[PDB]
Amino acid sequence: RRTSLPAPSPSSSNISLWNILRNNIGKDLSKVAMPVELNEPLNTLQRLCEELEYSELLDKAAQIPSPLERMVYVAAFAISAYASSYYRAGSKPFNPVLGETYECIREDKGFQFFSEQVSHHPPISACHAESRNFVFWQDVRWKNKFWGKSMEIVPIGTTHVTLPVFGDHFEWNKVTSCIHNILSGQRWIEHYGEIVIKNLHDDSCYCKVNFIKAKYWSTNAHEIEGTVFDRSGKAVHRLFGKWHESIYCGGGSSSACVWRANPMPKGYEQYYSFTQFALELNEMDPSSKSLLPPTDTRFRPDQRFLEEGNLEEAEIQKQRIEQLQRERRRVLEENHVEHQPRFFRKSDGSWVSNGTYLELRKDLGFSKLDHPVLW
Repeated sequence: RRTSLPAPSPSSSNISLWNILRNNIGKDLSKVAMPVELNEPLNTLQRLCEELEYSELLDKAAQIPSPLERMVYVAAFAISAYASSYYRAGSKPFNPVLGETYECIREDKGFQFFSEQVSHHPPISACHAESRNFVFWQDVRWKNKFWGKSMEIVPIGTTHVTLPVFGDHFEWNKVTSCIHNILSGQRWIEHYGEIVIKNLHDDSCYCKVNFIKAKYWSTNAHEIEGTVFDRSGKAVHRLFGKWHESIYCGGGSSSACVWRANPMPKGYEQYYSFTQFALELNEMDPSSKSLLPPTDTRFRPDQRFLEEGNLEEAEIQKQRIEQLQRERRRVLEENHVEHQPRFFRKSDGSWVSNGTYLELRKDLGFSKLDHPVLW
C-alpha cells in the first residue's frame, strides 16, 4: 500500500475561510458552499472508517474471560477514535454525495467495511463493518457551526460494537469538539462531554471517560480520566493518559499502557497530515477495480483530482456533481419520492445494514444495473 500521494497538499489556501466563516457565524456549515481547495481527499464515510485504525484493541477485547477488562479495552478503542483529529484539527472532508458508498476490505486487520451516504438533507452517513471478533456499526450526522473564533463539531448518533464469542453489546456516545482559533495561529482542538460505555447484555459494569479541559499549554492538556464502575458505583479500574498519545489501565498498585497512537508518516505535513492509515483509503489497486460498485469514493473525480494536485479539475468536477445532485433531489421531489438508501435500512431511528452489501459483492462483477450514476 502506498505511503505517498501523487501530489503535495496545499500548505494553506485558508484566506478563503476568513470571509466565508465570519460571514456565517451561526449557520450550519453543511448548508454553506466552499472552494474545493479547503477540502481534503477524504470524505465522512472514510472518516468513519478511520475509527478502526486501532480495531485490534477489539481483536484483543473479546479474547479475555474478564468482562471488566473487555470494557477497558473497549474504552480504549472508543477514545482512539479522537486520536486522528490532533494533527488534522481544521480540515473539512468531502460531504458525501447522496447515495455514495465506500468499501474497505482489510484482510490485514481482518474486517470488511462498507458505508453509504443515506441522506443529504440532513447529511447522514451509515457504516457497517464485519470481523470474526467484532461487528462494528454506526450512524452519524454532524451539526458543525462556526462561532466567532472556534469551530464546533457536534456528532449525533451512537456507536455500537458487539463481540460474538461473548455476546457483548457495547454502546456509547460521540462527544462534542471545539477547534479553538481555527482562523488564528495555532489551531488546537478540544473535546467536551462524558463518554458512557454500556454493555446492554451485561449489567455488571459501565464505563465513564471524561476529557480534561485545560489551558492549551498546561501539562494536563489533552488529558483523559476514565473509570470502570461496577453496578454499585464503586471504582474498579482507572484509565489515564492523553487521547492523542497513550492510554493506561491501572493507576494504582500496577499499571499498563493499553493503547498507543501509531506514529505519523514521514513528513506527514506535506500530505494533509494524514495517518498512514488515512493515506491507504483513497488508494485504488488494480485487482479491486473490478469488484466494487461505481459509487465507491475512489471513483469520485474531484476527490482524485485533488489527491492529484489539479485544483482546476477538482473545482470543475465538484460543481458538476453538486448541481447534478440538485437536479435529482428535484427529480425525485416532483415524483414525491422518499429516496431509500441501498444497503442500509432505518430501524428505530438508526440506519443499520439491511444485510446485502457483503454477499452482493460475494459473487464477482456486480454490474447488475448499478443504480444511479453519480459521476
